[PDB]
Amino acid sequence: ACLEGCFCPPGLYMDERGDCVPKAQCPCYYDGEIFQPEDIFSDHHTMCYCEDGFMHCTM
Amino acid sequence: SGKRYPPGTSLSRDCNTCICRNSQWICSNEECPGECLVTGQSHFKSFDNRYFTFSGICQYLLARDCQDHSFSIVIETVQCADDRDAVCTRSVTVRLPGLHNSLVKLKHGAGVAMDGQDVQLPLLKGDLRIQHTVTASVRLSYGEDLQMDWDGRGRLLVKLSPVY
Amino acid sequence: DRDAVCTRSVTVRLPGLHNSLVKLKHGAGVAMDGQDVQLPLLKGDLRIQHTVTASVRLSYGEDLQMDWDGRGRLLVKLSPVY
Repeated sequence: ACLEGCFCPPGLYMDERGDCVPKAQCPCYYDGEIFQPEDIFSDHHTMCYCEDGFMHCTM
Repeated sequence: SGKRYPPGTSLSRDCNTCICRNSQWICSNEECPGECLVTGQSHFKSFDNRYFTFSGICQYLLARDCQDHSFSIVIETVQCADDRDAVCTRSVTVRLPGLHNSLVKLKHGAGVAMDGQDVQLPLLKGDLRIQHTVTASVRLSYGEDLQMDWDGRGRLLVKLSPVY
Repeated sequence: DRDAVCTRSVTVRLPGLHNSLVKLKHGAGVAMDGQDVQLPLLKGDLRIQHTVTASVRLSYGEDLQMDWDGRGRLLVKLSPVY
């Protein structure tokens, strides 16, 4: 719905640590794992990275 | 270390004490706790104060009790930047056959997960304590013969007492 | 006063999943079978997550909701299947 509470402007999205931040340093939550905004990441067979909040996996 | 001390003094290494008598420091030989260490990219330290490096990408064992099976630790390594010579630690797994044969998992943040379930810190079960240290780093403590440290960005430590 | 009896904690029970025992506590905390839990908690059916980051919201299936029992404003939402 259209709820009531404490938000912050649209350019800013919420961080875990009480502040809200732009989507530049908005981490990824891949498989639960809280990856930092720049974490290149791969097993032998996959290839994955966190860009701006979304987790860009390939194969 | 290139400086003099009078006789009868007792300087103390971290391990034990030593006393000067007739230009000959006497010393004890009682064991003192070891520290395996992982940090940086792939730089290890053994309990016996060795250093080396091994940039493998799989789930490797790190430590284990090997005459009985009180515990077992398992690191997991991944490439961690564009280069091939950059293999940082992502997550470490811990296992306690003495309590449910559970399965703890330190994750790439400051988070922990028991048997898939995320958990708020602290976590006083019977033996093992898990709590923040500076509110930026986890610290497991099973019994009095085991410690750990954060595996978020990969600076795993241990503390084993001489019972092992 | 004697005429002031607020809510401390509410307990929830699901015989359909382990016959578990959820417990909403006087903060914004939750405890499954004694174990504290970080939010969210996607098990199969029930979802538990913050709402404004100041109030929990259980959601079992699509026929059940809840609301925070920290300082005592418990709600429910039951659909007409019940």
